[PDB]
Amino acid sequence: CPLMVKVLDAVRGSPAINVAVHVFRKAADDTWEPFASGKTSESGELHGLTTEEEFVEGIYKVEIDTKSYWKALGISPFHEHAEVVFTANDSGPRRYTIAALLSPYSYSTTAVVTNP
Amino acid sequence: CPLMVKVLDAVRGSPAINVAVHVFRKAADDTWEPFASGKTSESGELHGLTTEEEFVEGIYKVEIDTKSYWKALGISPFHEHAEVVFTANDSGPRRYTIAALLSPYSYSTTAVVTN
Amino acid sequence: CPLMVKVLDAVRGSPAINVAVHVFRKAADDTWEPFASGKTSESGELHGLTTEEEFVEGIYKVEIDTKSYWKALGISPFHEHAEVVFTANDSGPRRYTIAALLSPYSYSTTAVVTNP
Amino acid sequence: CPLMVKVLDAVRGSPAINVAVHVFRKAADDTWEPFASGKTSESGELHGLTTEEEFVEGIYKVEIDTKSYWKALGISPFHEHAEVVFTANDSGPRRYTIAALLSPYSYSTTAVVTN
Repeated sequence: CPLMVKVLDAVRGSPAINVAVHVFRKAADDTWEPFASGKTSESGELHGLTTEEEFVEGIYKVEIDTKSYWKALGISPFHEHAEVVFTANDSGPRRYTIAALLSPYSYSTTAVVTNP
Repeated sequence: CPLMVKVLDAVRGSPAINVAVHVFRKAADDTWEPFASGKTSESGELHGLTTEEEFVEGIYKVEIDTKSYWKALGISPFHEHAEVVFTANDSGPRRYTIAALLSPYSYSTTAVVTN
Repeated sequence: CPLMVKVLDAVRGSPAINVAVHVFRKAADDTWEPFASGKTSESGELHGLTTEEEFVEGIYKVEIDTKSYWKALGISPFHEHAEVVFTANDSGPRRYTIAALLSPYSYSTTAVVTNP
Repeated sequence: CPLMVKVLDAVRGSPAINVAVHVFRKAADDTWEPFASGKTSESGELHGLTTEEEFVEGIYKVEIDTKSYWKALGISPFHEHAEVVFTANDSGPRRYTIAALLSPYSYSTTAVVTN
């Protein structure tokens, strides 16, 4: 699949499991249209979100529900979620892995982009 | 000023100067409404965004224009911008410092809430 | 293998390839004895550093040569290397993945520790 | 003070207070020799480590005792400490700020070199 998300927990040193992830694509009206969604696995990974055919060029938004994750763990986090916004496939099909590292009051996100 | 933003450049190891920052407050209509904005100083900081009496509880979004920042440096960036969405509560501490560390294909943000 | 290292390049959004990695283990004399070494692959990964039998409890140091990596790229980095020091296997055998994200003047490192 | 250290706590979203910091300078014997040390203040900062005339070019190691920091908070940490090794050059800018963001199983460090 061309879009993968990987989430890690910096407090426990483990993959962030069952984290809700919603992806949106900017429409002509500049509004965010639902594109795909899923939950991270036991390895903190989410695959099968889309296909090369469906994943056309556009501006995408990957919203990771970090809040529900921390609350489920008995922690009141700072952020509502982690949002990664980017232009995808504007120079041909690419493979994207959006990685996120979570902490109650902090998060980092990196993008690994390779050719198909 | 109960809300401050600090941005750093991880490629050049310096404060990220002249980065546009927009703050929004979630309205009852669930839409985002402009609240405050400015550009980071020579030290990569942005203060005087709001006042204690205007900064009421609610959900705020701090949008940092990282794409323009990198493009002015002649560097190809991945993200359109960096967005930090959070609920400001009177329960916890008073001052909110939103810090961001920038790289072309990566960014981290941390909140320092003190009294 | 019980010890894996993964390195990513935050400037190019790609795995950090051919990065030299040296691992050391603290001896009785508190000196660092060479334990294992390798280079990251095209996926920015390094496996086969050791075995569950050789990877006994102790204090280990994983030194990632970030300097040679950036210099080879025509960049004069700030750090000499990235050093991750930790106690391993003190409560039984564990699997460790030391992940590092590199930038010329910054790096972050996270540890993912799972059971065998 | 040409060398400053700033430490933040990513779990509690606050400055990391009272963290022991040791600085070392590489001697010709390749061994590490004590140079300066102290503990972060209430704002998580450590200044007055050295002076411009004592801070000559060379390889320095800034060792942050993160393990003790977490243990005092009753949190199990992964790292023994955080070590930042770098060469100080007169060529580039004057002031060196070593910033570190701490989490129990993760830490990031950034260098802000300014004039």
